[PDB]
Amino acid sequence: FETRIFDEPELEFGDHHHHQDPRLGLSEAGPLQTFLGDVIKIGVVGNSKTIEDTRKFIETVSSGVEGKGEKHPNMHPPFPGLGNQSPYRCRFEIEDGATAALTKSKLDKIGKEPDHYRAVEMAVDEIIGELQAMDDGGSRPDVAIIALPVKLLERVWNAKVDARGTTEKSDSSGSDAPNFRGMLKAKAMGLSFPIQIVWEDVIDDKVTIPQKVKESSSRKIQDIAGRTWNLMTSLYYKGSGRIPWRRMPLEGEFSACYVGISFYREADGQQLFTSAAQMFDERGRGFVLKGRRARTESRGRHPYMAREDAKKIIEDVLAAYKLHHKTLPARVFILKTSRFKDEEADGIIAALDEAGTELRDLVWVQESYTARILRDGNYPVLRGTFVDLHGKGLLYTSGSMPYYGTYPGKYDPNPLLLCPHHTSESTVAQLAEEIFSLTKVNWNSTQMNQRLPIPIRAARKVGEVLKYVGEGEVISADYRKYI
Amino acid sequence: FETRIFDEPELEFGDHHHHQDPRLGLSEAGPLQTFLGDVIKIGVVGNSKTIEDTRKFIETVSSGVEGKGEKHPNMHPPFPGLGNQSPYRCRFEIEDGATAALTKSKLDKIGKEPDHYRAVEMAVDEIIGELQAMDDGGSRPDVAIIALPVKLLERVWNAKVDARGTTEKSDSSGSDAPNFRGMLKAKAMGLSFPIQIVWEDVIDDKVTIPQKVKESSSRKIQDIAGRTWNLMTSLYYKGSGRIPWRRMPLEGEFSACYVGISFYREADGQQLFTSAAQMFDERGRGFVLKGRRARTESRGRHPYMAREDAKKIIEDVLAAYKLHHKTLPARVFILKTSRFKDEEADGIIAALDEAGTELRDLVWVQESYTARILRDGNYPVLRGTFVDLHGKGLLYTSGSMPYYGTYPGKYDPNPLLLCPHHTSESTVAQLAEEIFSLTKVNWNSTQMNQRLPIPIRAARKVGEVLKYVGEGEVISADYRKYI
Amino acid sequence: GEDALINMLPLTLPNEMYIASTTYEPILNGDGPKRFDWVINGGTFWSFHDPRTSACSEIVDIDQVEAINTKELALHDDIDEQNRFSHLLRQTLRYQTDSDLGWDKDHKALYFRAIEREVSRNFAYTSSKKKTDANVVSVFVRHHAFSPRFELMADQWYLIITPTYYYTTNGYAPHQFAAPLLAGKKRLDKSAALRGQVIMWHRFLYLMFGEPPSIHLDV
Amino acid sequence: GEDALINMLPLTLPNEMYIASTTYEPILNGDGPKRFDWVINGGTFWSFHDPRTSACSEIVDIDQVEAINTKELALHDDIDEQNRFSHLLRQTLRYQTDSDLGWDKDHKALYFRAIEREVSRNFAYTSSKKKTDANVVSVFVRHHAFSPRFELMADQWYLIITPTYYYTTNGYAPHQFAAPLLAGKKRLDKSAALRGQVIMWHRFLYLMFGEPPSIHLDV
RNA sequence: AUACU
RNA sequence: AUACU
Ligand SMILES: [Mg+2]
Ligand SMILES: [Mg+2]
Repeated sequence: FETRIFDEPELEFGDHHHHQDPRLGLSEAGPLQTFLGDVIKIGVVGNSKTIEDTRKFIETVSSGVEGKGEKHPNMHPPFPGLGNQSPYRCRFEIEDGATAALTKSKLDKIGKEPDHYRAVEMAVDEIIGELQAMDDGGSRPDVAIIALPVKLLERVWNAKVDARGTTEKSDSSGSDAPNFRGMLKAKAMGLSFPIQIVWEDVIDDKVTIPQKVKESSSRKIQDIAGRTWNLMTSLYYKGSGRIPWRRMPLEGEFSACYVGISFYREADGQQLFTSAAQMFDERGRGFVLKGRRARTESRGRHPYMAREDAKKIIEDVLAAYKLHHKTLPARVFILKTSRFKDEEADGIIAALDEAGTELRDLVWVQESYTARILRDGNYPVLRGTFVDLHGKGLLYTSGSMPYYGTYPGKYDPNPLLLCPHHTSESTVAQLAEEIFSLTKVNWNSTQMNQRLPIPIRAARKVGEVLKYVGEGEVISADYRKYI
Repeated sequence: FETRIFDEPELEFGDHHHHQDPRLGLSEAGPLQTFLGDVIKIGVVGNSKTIEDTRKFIETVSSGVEGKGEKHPNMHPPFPGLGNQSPYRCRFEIEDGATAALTKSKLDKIGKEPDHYRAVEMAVDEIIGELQAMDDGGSRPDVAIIALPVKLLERVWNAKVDARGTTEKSDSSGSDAPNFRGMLKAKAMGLSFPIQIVWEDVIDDKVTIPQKVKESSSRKIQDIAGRTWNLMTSLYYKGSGRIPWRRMPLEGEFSACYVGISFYREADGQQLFTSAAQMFDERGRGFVLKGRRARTESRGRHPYMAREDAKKIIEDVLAAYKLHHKTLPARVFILKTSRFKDEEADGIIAALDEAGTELRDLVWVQESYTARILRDGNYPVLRGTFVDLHGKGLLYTSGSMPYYGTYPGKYDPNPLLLCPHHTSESTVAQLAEEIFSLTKVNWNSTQMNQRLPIPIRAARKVGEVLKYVGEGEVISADYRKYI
Repeated sequence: GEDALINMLPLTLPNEMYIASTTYEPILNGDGPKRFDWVINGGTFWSFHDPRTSACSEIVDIDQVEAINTKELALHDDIDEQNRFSHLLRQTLRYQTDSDLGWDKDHKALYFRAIEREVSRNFAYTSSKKKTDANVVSVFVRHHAFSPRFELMADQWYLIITPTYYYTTNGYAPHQFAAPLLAGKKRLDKSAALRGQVIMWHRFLYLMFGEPPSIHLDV
Repeated sequence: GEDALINMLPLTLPNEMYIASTTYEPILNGDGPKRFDWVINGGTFWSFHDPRTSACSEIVDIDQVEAINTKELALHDDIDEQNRFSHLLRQTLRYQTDSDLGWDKDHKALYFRAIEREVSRNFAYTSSKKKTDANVVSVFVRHHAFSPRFELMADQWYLIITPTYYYTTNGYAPHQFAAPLLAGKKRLDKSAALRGQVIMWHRFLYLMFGEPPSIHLDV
């Protein structure tokens, strides 16, 4: 057949700079041009030791670390100072009073109970009360680094890996275990704090992680310069309200809505399939819009929005887009990682029909499907692998990298499905291009690898956070509360 | 261990008569009380041949058939007439002008389409349309027979057995197949019509059943005397709203509420485990009260009532009891198909602490245990055998019968796991006796056998009917609309 | 007294358990006795009786054994502990008579082993009345099996056995092309054959199984 | 120029399908060739090529054969027909090399069948440049296998082959007391091992499998 | 969906 | 839960 391998898209950095890796682009130009506040207060919550070495972490990278390794200088550039050349043009300032201690008795009392749910529940609740006591006044703690001691780390990790939780194909939330990260982000949704959760291995690799935690998580952290690259970027993302880099569309800019229809489960009542928009426009804002109970085919599995549910979902997505900008979406891109039912597709079409110059773009994605293609190697570019299989357009977007010199994976790449609906007025090539333009825009990392685009990748994060938000509570459409 | 084998429960028949076989008790005494106003209109829906031979077959059994077989005269007594020897002493007459026709083209247009859902959908819609055109005026059709031709029979049965539906243990609705019986009873709930559904084999034993229907259902009718025993009893049960028999125990004669908590999925939205009461009092009235979206342990499986949900559900069961009779329950019995969670049990105790003198007891019944206790056989009684397993009361009620003279089953019996909760204030033998007392109150049958008591046997029927009742629609607590 | 047999097998256990904890999750081999089995709990390497200095096959941590009495861990009110003990007893039972009994992952059965093809190894055991023989190697090949289960029942640690025929597979042909031959012809009379096949299974007889209870009245 | 292999087989089918109807739930052994299996559809009988007047297994009723071409029935738009036809193709592929290859229920693999104990057989197939052999009975026992999967792609019909190395377990025993040993051997260099295992697999070769496509452009 | 197992 | 496969 015809084999198509697309190139890397262009990410905008600073003021009119071309595309590199997210680290190298964020070293010569910095974040986007908007005159916001240059001060982010990074009030750390933990015990005395974690607050002390978090302050030592902030002090020791204000000059600059020069960690490196292996042979490729493109994969591991160093992380220089945070206060002299700094691309953010920002002060990473820590103030007294915001550094609130957790003593030692409370850490023992939350690390000694053998219940997996209850321990992470009190660990969430005590620090949520601490952040609430921070919110009353004194300063403006824009972010809050959540530093976890070794006992707390082991407790909240073994509450997850030893709870024997199960996974599901269409459940876009995770593996049913009590998640410290999702619970903290859910209970901090009413808070004004975009919080960041770290470990002390990120701070100092002098204390050993226990063997059970090492084996049950396959933990192998990077070097010193490689660990602060994905942390300070997440710190500037959360405490400013500005996205650091900007993606650039190709097939006409106009307006765009790459709404990632996914169906998470919320662990409040019936473990509903109440779904989420996870809308990402042409620039990258994560408009999260949960909806009502999506219908299921059988026994609460294989979800799909009903016709009325689909038009209500699309109507609130269009309402969010028209609230943020004074222009209706000229193109709506449904991205389901599952098959398209006829009722759901008809509802989405009927909702899109009341839109001028509309462009329905429906794509089927399915995980764990076995058909290996392009049986070659690294030399023939293997990242953007895609073959037109007479209709369906199977694609794996992870593999060998140009401009690297080596294959960063430790296993073989795995493909997904790319099958356009019959109502879609676009070929599989241009939808493949739009899938391979949703690239390098994850704000959880600075990598240039990808196996899930951000309406599909961000589905896991949205379902992680919205699992623990109860009924009748207003949720936030700002993406800073998720990753 | 110690083993108790309890005796058969007795029933009240007629005016002050003891218990014989459920056909024999319904042959010498008749229904319970109030032998006045004996009018039942049995207006049939079907084609011309089916209505004609339905009336003809009613005319044959109006004199009395003398069918018999095998050797035991207790198992197969003959069916009496409908005149002076009629046990019901009721007018089993067809209403003139209530013979709603279905012509022939509509039957072929239902039986020709290859959709399993849609064929039974418009069959239900056609029957409902004729019933709505019947109940507008002219007479009072207290009951209706929905008599099915063979062409409709094969269609509505192969829509069920060839839909490849799945089963799960905690669901009582059935097997996700499109059920003609459940859909007809759900769409006839707003009507004043208790409706009886029969097959052409029940009317005339001259038309053959196709081999696919024979092999996919294991269909084997009994004789003519044994076929109308289970039909005219159900016909009189669904007319005038009067039960024909009741139990007569002496443990809880002040008040009793054997509320059979079960859970069903309704095929409208997410197939939510919206639960049902299926309350059966000391006489056997099936107060059906659907509850709310009960909490599940993981991914919509293993349902349990939340504490607020449990107290609300028990509160509306008590409200239904206090609406029907001027006395609050004092003997509320919970009968679950799964083990009691702490939250649900605590909610039930919190709800029942509001009530008066409490003799509350809770029993777990788990299906398919693997301990074949009492390897003795037929010459000792095997029906109603259980073993005190030092706290548990593992029980099977199916087995050999003393009055029948032979084992009526074709396979080995399989037991249930009777496990009292720790807050129950009664011995395991008393709870086993109370479960065994819920035997011969099945209005879907007229024989003496049990493997599931009617708060759990009726769970199947309630989840069968309430699977298709839509949201926001008032349901009926009368048990006539279920079996 | 019309007593009838129960298909549960009581367990008599010594006052030694050797509880330990090592990072392992299921079976290393090539050291000594076939008892090189990962008897693995939920995060703890809690094995059973130790003939040598180190439990199992010197895989467990040597300086972590407990050697507690039977009533400490075999008796518990938590259902999760009972399930873990049940799984551990199943893993000790399956790999105890593995020289002549095999285990299949479908239907969960311990069947008789075939030495070769066209087996003539019908099993004869002694009883109180006379010697009782069973055609456990019947070829038309099918053998005899049972499915095990464990639960506590608040007084002992009984093993429940379901005496099912094998009826399928065996070593002559891997899976007989998905074609069993069975009818389920069991008898409901004054006696039975499932009670029979429970009695004529003496091949599990440290996991010292007691006699099945058979203490009943049945009035 | 930069073309590469494809893991699915372009099946070629004749103009004969032998549609019929039966009543069975899939095998009553047989008395002749090994093509007497229940290769049936979901409700109907979908047979294949046969040298007899009756269809396969001689259990379908006489004078109930449609005998229509492949293009009339096998090319449908609903996914249920594709799933039924591909299940039929897998059923008629598994029982096509039954004298040489076996099928196991776990991992869904057609492996090489062992003729004896401690096998030292080799599989040799010809090629244009040289002759390459393969040892598929290596004992340290494991053999080679593959897994079939469903694919249509509108114009044709395909069985997807996934070459699993089957390093874990082989022999008369179903599993060597749950003892696997495998790692990553294939690499994304200019050559590969999986495609190789696809190319040297020739035991699968009226299911006349065409050569895998191997036509690609990588500009 | 006449009933049970 | 600094990241990715
Ligand atoms: Mg992050
Ligand atoms: Mg009935």
